[PDB]
Amino acid sequence: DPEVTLLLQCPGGGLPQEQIQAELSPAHDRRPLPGGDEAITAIWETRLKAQPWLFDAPKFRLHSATLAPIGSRGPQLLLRLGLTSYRDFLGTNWSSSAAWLRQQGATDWGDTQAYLADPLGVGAALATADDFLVFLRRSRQVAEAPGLVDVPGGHPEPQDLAGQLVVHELFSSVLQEICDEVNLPLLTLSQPLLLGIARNETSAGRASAEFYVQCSLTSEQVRKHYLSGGPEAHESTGIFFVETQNVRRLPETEMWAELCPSAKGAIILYNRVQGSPTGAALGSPALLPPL
Ligand SMILES: CCNC(=O)Oc1ccc(-c2csnn2)cc1
Repeated sequence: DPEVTLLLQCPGGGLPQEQIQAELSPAHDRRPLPGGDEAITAIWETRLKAQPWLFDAPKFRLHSATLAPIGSRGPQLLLRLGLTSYRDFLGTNWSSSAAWLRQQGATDWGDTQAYLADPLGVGAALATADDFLVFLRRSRQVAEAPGLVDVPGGHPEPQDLAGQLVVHELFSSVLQEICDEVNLPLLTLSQPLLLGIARNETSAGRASAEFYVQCSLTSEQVRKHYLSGGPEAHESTGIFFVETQNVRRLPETEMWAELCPSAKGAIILYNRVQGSPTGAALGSPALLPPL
């Protein structure tokens, strides 16, 4: 799977909100482009003169993420974050010259991402009460991964002492994205666990935080909530469910070719962090079939 790389795998089956610190600093921002940020302003002006209804929005930038030594007390993860925008994304990660920018970042800063916006995404492995994960079919009319399979997520917009408010907004945003697209009531959802961070090598390495969320509704009940909103209540064009039993071997199915890179990231981390039992009981042959 060349189109996805794991930056972080969480310990303990996934980290809760109270175990994560963030450092939000202008030291964590994109570097100005070698020939100046004029190239970004040029791409933006051209795009608005074709689609004048488009609007910019602020985004969190991921610089790096450092895990504590395993088994330790106190905070287990530090996220170093900066600020970016949708406009900066269109002029760097989405640019035809994105690979040139990665090479120049390696040469100038020893950092392939130094000239890239790299907005932080969130995504969820969302499990039902009857032990299915939830999947969504992408519109064939949109610019990114048209017609591919996705999981619930998005790119959260800003608004350890500003740090803790930023971690709160990250965890909050994955619940809000599930309520907005799946049309589930907020009270049917568990507090998220962070499984890890995955990079999309088809979007010049922009990263998504991948979370596990449990729903108290069955697959049949989730389907009813999604459809009951009508075609205008969701950007996706269908919902479907795979038994958690069958997620273990998903990379060996014909479904794997239809998954967008950020959804591959969520399923890889779900398999490594929530699946893959460590103990004698869940490890026994009858409960963990070989091959
Ligand atoms: C940022 C919103 N995200 C969220 O709530 O989950 C989704 C999942 C998929 C799509 C989508 C876009 S085009 N075809 N599908 C939209 C939303």
